[PDB]
Amino acid sequence: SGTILIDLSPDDKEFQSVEEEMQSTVREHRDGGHAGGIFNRYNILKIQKVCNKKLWERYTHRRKEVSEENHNHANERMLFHGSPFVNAIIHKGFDERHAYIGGMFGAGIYFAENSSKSNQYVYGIGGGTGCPVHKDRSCYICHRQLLFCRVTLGKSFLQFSMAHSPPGHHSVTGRPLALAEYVIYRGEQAYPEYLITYQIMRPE
Ligand SMILES: O=C(N[C@]12C[C@](c3nnc(-c4ccncn4)n3-c3ccccc3Cl)(C1)C2)c1ccccn1
Ligand SMILES: [Zn+2]
Repeated sequence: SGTILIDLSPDDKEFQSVEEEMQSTVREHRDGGHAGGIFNRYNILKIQKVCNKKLWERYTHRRKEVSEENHNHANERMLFHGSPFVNAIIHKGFDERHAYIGGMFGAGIYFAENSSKSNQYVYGIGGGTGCPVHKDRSCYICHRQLLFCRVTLGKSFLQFSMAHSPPGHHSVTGRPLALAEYVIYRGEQAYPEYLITYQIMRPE
């Protein structure tokens, strides 16, 4: 594999930074929690820095190609990703070949600036069948995983409510409550930097 997981202490400023981004970017969704469950906060159990030399070299290499095509600017963002493939992704990297061509913005790898948006995809599209144990999209017991990834957007194409990025572009920015979604069409345009193990918290 070549992937090493570095457990971050809760008292580490790095852990706290990722923890605060996760908690502070939660929103009330249009679907009343149908997809990702009902909650306004998380129980953050574990934040691990994903360390893989091969995947990092792959990412930096593509980042340079994108910068040269976009006026020496990668347009790099820290974004959340959720999918049933998190354990595969941290070992083999993101893989466009597994992207679903029926998705809202086509066969791409989706990211969000709102943790609660990526939480909607943890158990599949529209939260699929929910948690494997209880078949519950609002399950407060089963532990979920998000990635907080370094994403090269380059020149992003604005699209409203597609196998590759349009000509001259490196990504898609969607806006459908309008929460921004970001789509890349090449797996090496994202590094899965932090693995976050959490639960959605039951409201009082
Ligand atoms: O990158 C991998 N998988 C994916 C990361 C994926 C993804 N990203 N965004 C979405 C995605 C998001 C929203 N709408 C439509 N697609 N998907 C996705 C693709 C197919 C089924 C389910 C998902 Cl979540 C393709 C799930 C992968 C899979 C196996 C080994 C290594 N990497
Ligand atoms: Zn469950």
